[PDB]
Amino acid sequence: STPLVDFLMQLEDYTPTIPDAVTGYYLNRAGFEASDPRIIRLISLAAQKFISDIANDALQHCKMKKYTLTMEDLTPALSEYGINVK
Amino acid sequence: NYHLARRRTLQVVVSSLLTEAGFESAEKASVETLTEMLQSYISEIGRSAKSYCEHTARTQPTLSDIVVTLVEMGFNVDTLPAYAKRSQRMVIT
Ligand SMILES: [Cl-]
Repeated sequence: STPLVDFLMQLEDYTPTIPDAVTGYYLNRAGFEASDPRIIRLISLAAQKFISDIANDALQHCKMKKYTLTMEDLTPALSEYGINVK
Repeated sequence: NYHLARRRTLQVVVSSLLTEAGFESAEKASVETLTEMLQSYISEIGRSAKSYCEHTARTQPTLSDIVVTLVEMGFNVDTLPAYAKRSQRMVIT
């Protein structure tokens, strides 16, 4: 129970792989700004996971033939992130 | 310069994420693709969060606002807590 709010609280403890400054730069570039540094860290982790999910998707393809990420395996993992389909 | 520094930072981030995912190598094109997608996703969150928070009467964005923004974007927030615990172990080299 409450696994999410537990995560949100200790965001101040986590140090994401992406520096706060870098995430901040790209957010401030989209016109978004936040003083709570936990907001920056939340966004950093979400962005990281977004890429991790793609990497894992790619790996699953690579397992369909010690591991090299190729465009052959990465391309299919991008199917949801192309041109906007109506 | 600053753009170079950012690109290098994201390269290392992507490198770490690929290493954690179980890759030992990667085609340059694939690293470049994910570096681009990473910075663009952060910006997308920013636009979405901006759009969302402009509806609230509070000057300061809240963590709650951002969670809702991610949901609006179709991000599965339920899985983040588990992911965050692994990431903390992660190392850059
Ligand atoms: Cl840039």
